[PDB]
Amino acid sequence: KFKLVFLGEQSVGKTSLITRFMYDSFDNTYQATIGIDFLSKTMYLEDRTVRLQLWDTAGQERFRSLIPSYIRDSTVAVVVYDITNLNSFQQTSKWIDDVRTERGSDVIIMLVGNKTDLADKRQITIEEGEQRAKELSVMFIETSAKTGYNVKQLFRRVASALLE
Ligand SMILES: Nc1nc2c(ncn2[C@@H]2O[C@H](COP(=O)(O)OP(=O)(O)O)[C@@H](O)[C@H]2O)c(=O)[nH]1
Ligand SMILES: [Mg+2]
Repeated sequence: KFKLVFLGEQSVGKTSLITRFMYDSFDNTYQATIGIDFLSKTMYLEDRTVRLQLWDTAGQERFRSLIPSYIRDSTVAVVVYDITNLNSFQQTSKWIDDVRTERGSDVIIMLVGNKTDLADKRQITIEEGEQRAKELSVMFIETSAKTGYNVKQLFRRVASALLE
């Protein structure tokens, strides 16, 4: 089962990463997510096809109580932060804890540093993100939904982990 849940503070880029993968497009305008939405996409990898189910969650504190149910049901948790926002990175500990609380070790977690295109506003180094992922035993990658940088690789890697 290939069910991915996207977690992270508001404005880090969860929706944009999903949209970039789904339709290979990006919108600079912000469109806050309401509740939890579901999207599906079949992708290719390792001589086969995999049906991915994506669950985009809203970071607003008022939708918080609806997330645990989705996390429990997901085989992959993509925890996203904004490389230019220190708070968003610090908050990944909250999200990862929520995931572990629901799935323990029976889950694939990918920590994502998004918005790498905003290099002149970077607050978290790539090494700091890599080390945080290593210490928490989760996977790591940096992306830019805006340019598309590493977005397909993000999904390729999580799907590969699932097939393994
Ligand atoms: N520069 C830049 N902006 C981004 C990137 N990803 C998302 N954004 C912008 O950041 C804002 C929030 O994006 P959104 O996908 O709604 O984030 P979400 O709240 O986590 O779902 C929007 O204005 C996006 O256009 C990125 O990689 N680079
Ligand atoms: Mg969103």
